[PDB]
Amino acid sequence: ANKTVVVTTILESPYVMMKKNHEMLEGNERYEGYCVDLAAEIAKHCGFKYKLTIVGDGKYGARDADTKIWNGMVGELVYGKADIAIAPLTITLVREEVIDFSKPFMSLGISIMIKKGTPIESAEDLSKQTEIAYGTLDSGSTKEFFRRSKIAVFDKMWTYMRSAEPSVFVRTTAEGVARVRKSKGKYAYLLESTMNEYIEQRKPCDTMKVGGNLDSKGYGIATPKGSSLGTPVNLAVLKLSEQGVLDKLKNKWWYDKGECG
Amino acid sequence: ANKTVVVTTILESPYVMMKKNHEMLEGNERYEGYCVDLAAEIAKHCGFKYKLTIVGDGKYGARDADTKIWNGMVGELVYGKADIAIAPLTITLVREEVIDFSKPFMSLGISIMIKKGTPIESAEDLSKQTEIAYGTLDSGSTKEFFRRSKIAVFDKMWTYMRSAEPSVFVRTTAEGVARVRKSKGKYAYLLESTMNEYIEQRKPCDTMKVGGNLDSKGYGIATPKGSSLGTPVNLAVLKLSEQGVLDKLKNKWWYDKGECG
Ligand SMILES: CCNCc1cn(CC(=O)Nc2sc3c(c2C(N)=O)CCCC3)nc1C(F)(F)F
Ligand SMILES: N[C@@H](CCC(=O)O)C(=O)O
Ligand SMILES: N[C@@H](CCC(=O)O)C(=O)O
Repeated sequence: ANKTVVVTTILESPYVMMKKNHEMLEGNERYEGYCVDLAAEIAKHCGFKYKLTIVGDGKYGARDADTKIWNGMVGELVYGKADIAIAPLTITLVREEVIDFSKPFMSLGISIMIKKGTPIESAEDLSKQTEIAYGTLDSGSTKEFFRRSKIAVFDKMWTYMRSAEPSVFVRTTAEGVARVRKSKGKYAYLLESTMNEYIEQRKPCDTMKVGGNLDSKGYGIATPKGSSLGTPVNLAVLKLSEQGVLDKLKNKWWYDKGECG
Repeated sequence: ANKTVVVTTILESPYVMMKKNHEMLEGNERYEGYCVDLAAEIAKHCGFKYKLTIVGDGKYGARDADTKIWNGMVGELVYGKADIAIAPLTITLVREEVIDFSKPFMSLGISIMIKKGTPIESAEDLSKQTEIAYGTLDSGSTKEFFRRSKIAVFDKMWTYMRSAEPSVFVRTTAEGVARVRKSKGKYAYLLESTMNEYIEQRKPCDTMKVGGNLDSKGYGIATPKGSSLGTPVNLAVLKLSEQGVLDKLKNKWWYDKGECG
């Protein structure tokens, strides 16, 4: 019998953002963004009621090599704290084994963010020099991509990054963006193209995406392995895609939100 | 107990192509291309033996509105003639209901092919004029996209296309490409970006992709609903993606095959 779905998500612009007057608001009304709108459309199309909740540790999901314990939104699904994750959650082999993922609702690749005027055009450029530091988010698919890569240029990037001092790794996207902005061109941030493209068009308009994408992948809606929600959630994603709704929401939250001309 | 997998596919460059000396060859050796190489890697990674076979009717898959019968590669899976489809087979809602699809191994969008010098930059351009004819492949996801679209510009394109005389629809990609080349700029062909991008770089180098993509989707490996092959095939796709193998094969069959500079 039908009950209220607990949705795990993460504060990540423009996907889930606190409204500025959130202290004045209750429940799902506290939040706005692409994944908030998507949650509403999916809920509507699968006939369910839901509660948005921000993941407590503020992480996406990785497994600890010692304890084998999952953190982040992945751990919330794995250990039964949440029924579904609606977020910019990257589809990976390691995750697909422990949770179910819908077909992708958005595509992306790993990309490079620089302070405007930084003399770097590509990951090759980054790997061949030392003056400009570079790093990635902690507990995410981007860090794992570099850690497990056996491709020469990325292997070389990873060997640098893992022992660089001070740490090149950051805990949130906001913190990586802040570091690019405040490091006067001496730090480049490796992040997903979708996030990069949003920030590029936000004030103070001082960052830039450079070079091709390093890989090719997608975000999926994630459910615990074998949940009854998996099948209808997947069909809702395909239907919304085909109805043009996913493209409408991308325009709403990227193009319409552009503050840089 | 483990037996030889029947793989359904379609002749579509650069995915599956007859080797020029195919009369001299037997079995899987008759064929080359991206999907031939992918079939070999997936077979290797799931521990199975396989037989490549070209779909008899030469179609992708649509359901007849009268009889409700599926044709093409989709029908081969649905009616049990094949065990798996390894091809440029687009993930759609209607198909996902009757077959299982792996996560996407390649991304694409609907795009516009013109003879070089054709005064058309976009689907809006196409929809606002009459001198230049335009159409799509029969029995495919592109025709259905336009047929079912309620988006103004594509609705308008579809109303034209469905009653245009002579027919704007073609039976194979080769035939749509031939029509662009031989119609002196008076026909534009609507096809998937991946196919477009390949042809653009092939002699006689007289076509061109123009405008943004009309939509966003992917190709998946397809199995009959509930096949034991679904789960290991999906994990092989993610692993190959992550190992960089899918990117290596894209370069092999697109960039390395470029004859246009
Ligand atoms: C129904 C919404 N359609 C969006 C969509 C976008 N794609 C393609 C895509 O997002 N690309 C992905 S995602 C991804 C991979 C790849 C790839 N190699 O191209 C490899 C590893 C696993 C995750 N496909 C679709 C859709 F949903 F039709 F299938
Ligand atoms: N979307 C990523 C987080 C961002 C990143 O790693 O760059 C994940 O699911 O882990
Ligand atoms: N890949 C398409 C065929 C090509 C097209 O429709 O443009 C399909 O699966 O139907």
